Amino acid sequence: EYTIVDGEEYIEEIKKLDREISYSFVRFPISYEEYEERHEELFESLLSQGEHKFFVALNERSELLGHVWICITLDTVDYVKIAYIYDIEVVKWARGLGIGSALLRKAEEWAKERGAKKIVLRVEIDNPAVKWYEERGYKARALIMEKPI
Amino acid sequence: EYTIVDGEEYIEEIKKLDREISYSFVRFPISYEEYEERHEELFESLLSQGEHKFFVALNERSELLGHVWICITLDTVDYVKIAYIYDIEVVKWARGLGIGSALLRKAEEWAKERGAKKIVLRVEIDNPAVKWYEERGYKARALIMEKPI
Repeated sequence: EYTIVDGEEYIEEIKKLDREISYSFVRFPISYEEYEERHEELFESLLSQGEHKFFVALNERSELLGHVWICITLDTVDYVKIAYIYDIEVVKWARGLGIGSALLRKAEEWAKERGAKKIVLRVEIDNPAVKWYEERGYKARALIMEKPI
Repeated sequence: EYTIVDGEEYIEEIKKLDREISYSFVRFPISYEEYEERHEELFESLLSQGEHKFFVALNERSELLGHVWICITLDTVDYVKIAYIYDIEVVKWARGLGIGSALLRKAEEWAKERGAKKIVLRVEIDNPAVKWYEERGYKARALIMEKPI
């Protein structure tokens, strides 16, 4: 059992959980020490400018079950207000309870209240979650292309 | 490609890598913040008792590739000096270069210098690592039995 509330006071815990989770997806042979510093840098960098909102899912003991990180910004193609989701993460043992879906609905509701015209997010092309988002009304508009150098 | 040296100077980096690695095997529904605090507590209490030795594998940029943590203690059945291996860990992208194998040889060599009569360690029962140790002269002497309450 859980509630979804503002997560401003949980940013440190969110940062640490994100660091733990994200490491398994890194494709370059960097040291964990190098990863930690870069993760810290990027996280603060993204957090430093703009209108951010965190929602957290908490249990009865106020422990962190998951979060969504939203940023209100301008669309680089449409030049309208949008809500960009940086991530949605759920603790491994709490997955299957519908918490991620609930956090997304909450984000979508907050976005509309703030006057956003779209929710926008990045999904890895190999990730089976693409279908999960499509079922929830998300459509791929663009590709992130990469070349190694 | 890599060297094996004393790892006293790398304890903080070892601790963080072990924190990252160990979290995958936690079978109880605890928060990551809870895990982190308990991991720190336990690491410190083990490090406080006995004679400890660390070896690290370092690449050309002096990045941590892996480590072994050795404790010289007494055997609870035979009452002879032994070296207990708390940990041997190699980073995911450095696996398959015999680094783990080399770290264990160094540990065995150091244990012998200290007058240990055995190397002892714990391996999880359905872990494929069981055969890896068996190949190197290790034999199962006892079982860690557990009952949930």
